[PDB]
Amino acid sequence: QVQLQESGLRLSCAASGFTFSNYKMNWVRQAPGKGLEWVSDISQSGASISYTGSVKGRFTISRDNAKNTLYLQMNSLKPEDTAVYYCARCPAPFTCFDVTSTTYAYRGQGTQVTV
Amino acid sequence: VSKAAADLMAYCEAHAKEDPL
Amino acid sequence: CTIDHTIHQTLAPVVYVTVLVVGFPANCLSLYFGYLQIKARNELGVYLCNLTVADLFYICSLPFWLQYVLQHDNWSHGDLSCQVCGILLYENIYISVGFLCCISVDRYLAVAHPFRFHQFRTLKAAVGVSVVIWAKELLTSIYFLMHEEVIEDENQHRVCFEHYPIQAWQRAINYYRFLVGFLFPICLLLASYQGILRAVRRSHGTQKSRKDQIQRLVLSTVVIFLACFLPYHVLLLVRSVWEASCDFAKGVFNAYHFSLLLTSFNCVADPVLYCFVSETTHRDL
Amino acid sequence: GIEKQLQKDKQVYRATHRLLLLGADNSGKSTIIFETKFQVDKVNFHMFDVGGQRDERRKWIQCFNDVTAIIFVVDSSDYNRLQEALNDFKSIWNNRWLRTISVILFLNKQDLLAEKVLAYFPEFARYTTPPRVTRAKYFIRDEFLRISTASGDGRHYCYPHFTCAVDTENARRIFNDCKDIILQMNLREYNLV
Amino acid sequence: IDPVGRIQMRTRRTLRGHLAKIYAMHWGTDSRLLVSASQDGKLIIWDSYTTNKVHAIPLRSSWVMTCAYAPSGNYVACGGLDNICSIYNLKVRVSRELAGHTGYLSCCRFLDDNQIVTSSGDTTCALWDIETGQQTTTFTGHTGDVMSLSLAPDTRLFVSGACDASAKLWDVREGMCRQTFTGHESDINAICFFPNGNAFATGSDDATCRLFDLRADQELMTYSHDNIICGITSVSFSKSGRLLLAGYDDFNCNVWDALKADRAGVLAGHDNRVSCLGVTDDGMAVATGSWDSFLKIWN
Ligand SMILES: CC(C)CCC[C@@H](C)[C@H]1CC[C@H]2[C@@H]3CC=C4C[C@@H](OC(=O)CCC(=O)O)CC[C@]4(C)[C@H]3CC[C@]12C
Repeated sequence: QVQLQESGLRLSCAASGFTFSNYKMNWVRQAPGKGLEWVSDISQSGASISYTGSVKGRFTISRDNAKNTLYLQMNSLKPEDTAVYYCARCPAPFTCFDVTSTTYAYRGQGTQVTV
Repeated sequence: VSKAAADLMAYCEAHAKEDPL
Repeated sequence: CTIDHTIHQTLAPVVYVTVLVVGFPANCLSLYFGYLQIKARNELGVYLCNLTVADLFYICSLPFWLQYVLQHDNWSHGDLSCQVCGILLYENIYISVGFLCCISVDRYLAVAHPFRFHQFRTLKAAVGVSVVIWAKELLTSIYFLMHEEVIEDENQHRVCFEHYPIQAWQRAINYYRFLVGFLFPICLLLASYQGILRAVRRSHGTQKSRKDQIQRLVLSTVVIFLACFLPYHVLLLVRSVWEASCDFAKGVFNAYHFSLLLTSFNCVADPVLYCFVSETTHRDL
Repeated sequence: GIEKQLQKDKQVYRATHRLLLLGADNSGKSTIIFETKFQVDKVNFHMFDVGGQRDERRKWIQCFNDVTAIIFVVDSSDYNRLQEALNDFKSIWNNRWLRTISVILFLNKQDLLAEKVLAYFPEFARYTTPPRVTRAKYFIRDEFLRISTASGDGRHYCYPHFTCAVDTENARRIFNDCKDIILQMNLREYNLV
Repeated sequence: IDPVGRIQMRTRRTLRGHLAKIYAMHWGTDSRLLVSASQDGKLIIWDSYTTNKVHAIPLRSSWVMTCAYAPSGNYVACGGLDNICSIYNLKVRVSRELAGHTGYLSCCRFLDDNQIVTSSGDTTCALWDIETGQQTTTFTGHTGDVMSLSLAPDTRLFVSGACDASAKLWDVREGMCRQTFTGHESDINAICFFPNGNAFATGSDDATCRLFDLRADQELMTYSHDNIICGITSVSFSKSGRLLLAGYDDFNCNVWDALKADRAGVLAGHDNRVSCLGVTDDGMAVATGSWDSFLKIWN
């Protein structure tokens, strides 16, 4: 039974019920009154990293497979970053379609961040 | 779980005589 | 007219041996891959299999000619063997030429006109054209079998399929042979491959890596055909035009027979150029 | 007489070409599950737009594995949703089942983009064309083409086009790009490569 | 226990009459006639012994995800991206249409001449009355799209697998969920009922199978391997429940051993993905379709 529990400014994700390293992770926010927006992703081993242009150069992502946790080291925030933050895991291993979906089944309940 | 496993093996062994594969 | 035929003994047997050994297996492999092509709906399998069968028929003859060369240019079997082997050697190259032209035209239609001529390039058309091509083989085979006087002798050894000086009917048939079996096929090949290269370089989504590889392959195939078949027909025509004496015959002998020994490498070049280059058989091979 | 009918229908089958239509709500893809049929130069094209399903596409998208091409329509005048469209294109391009399918990309709403420009992405500052509207057009096109060329070089290709609302040449473009796709297939099929 | 050992089977018949990829197939209760569905809008009823096409039906919609054979042999059904279930009479005339679903139709199975159970990608299942052509019940527990279903031998329950890594058991008469099982990490693609009716098997995209027993309420066996990195497209059990057959996206089908849980065979004869997989009613032959447009029968 998969479960992603977030906490947290430095956000941390707790993952359970599956192998952490074979999957590609993401960062999904949900600002008030708008749909879900993709922020950052990192490949299986932690080599390829991509960002939305808005947070380019500001937010640093790194995965820790040994402790099975995902981080988003964020600094110099703006009021526009106030939103709920969800941790997403697109479904197929060894490979990312429905992460920013209205009802996606493989992401956490999220943590409200207010600036 | 042991009971369920035992019943499953019992069924498989009991109907093994008429399985053409 | 006595001739010094030492070129046979010196040079012909090694060419026969190398061609035979290197070519029988390659043609077997090519026939196998062409059959695999037949299983799908691709028509190129028909033409590839017909070309490979013609090459195998040509290869089958070489042991007899090698033995004839080995026993000092003397035929020791019956005359029927001489006629069949002479046909298989001299007139069996044009079946391969015709099937090369078929393959070229098929590729041109497929590449330059993708949304057209779907009925023309179907298996039924392939088999129709293949039958029509073998019909000419039968016709010419009968025509040549009619001339039983195809074996002569001087110095008490028998020469098969050669007259010095050239006889009247050989002179007559050499013009037809040159024209139809050389000059029109080369026009067809050049035209079709120029069209293919035009279409490929005009392309939009094909990468520069392949755009040059295709050109290399096309130039290679055309050049190899030209090299294998040009000197033979030039020398054929020179003999048919000028040779009317024993001195001229014994003068040209070596050049004529050397240019005739080049024509036997087509059976080896054909698999390489038409089956093994394709990537589908690359990993299997 | 089943065999004769089946042979006739098989002959009919390969004569026509299938297409998949993809895009967002703001992208005017309907004016570019419904079925559309049109014809150019006596070749029949059948375009399908799937709209009766939920918003999860990772399973019913596999039905279109063996289509001739995909038509991807983008509304290029909206800067807000442009990153969502880029993510959508990146997901489509790298799928395992769509790795051999070529994409015809339509950058629609060119008049709106021109009007907006004449009146998000920080790399646009140090950008030069390969005049402001031309720079913006090619900046967005290159944003898509970076994703296109980052992977899958041999297998498939992306054909970009600029489209307006009054454009009437879209069918010709689909015809030409499909012709090129089929040429690639025949090249690989007739031992030429 | 005594292991099964190497299981060697070879293609006996090959059926070649389909233009596009095969998506579903189903056997008849006679163990001789089977129906198959292809994405080219055709529904062929074959004859395995001779390989003769008993029928051919053109469908209005080309994309069909499933097909079914009536247990009485007098009807068939099929559906797909049109969100309808079409039922054909075999007196071939389209006898009815069942239209109540919102997402695509993923699977369907006849309960009787008058009833049929269907699942859709809108996360629900339904029970129909064919004579009246309207839903009688709905089953609304799943969170993701339902991919497969399997009727119990008594026909009073069934299980369904969804794109949420979970399964559920339903009471047809009561219309209420009974249980839930969560052992997988990704979508469930196939589900089957053990012959005795007190278990089921499941194949998923995490590249594993698992066996769940209703009474114990926990996964017993886990059929996986360290070198398989593809998903599972179909599963099926044998007459005795001793061999579990599973199709994969690696173009091959593996013949697992349900109890020992160690692969005992392979069926490698398809050039593309193995989409559908069925075992005969009297357990004499196995049919598999693929995205290569060919059906093969193994014995
Ligand atoms: C009597 C001896 C000395 C001469 C032997 C040579 C010929 C009679 C051969 C050589 C070239 C051959 C031609 C080469 C190519 C063609 C085209 C071929 O048709 C196609 O290419 C059809 C299109 C397709 O293949 O899809 C039909 C046979 C034909 C006319 C061949 C007929 C027989 C020819 C003239």
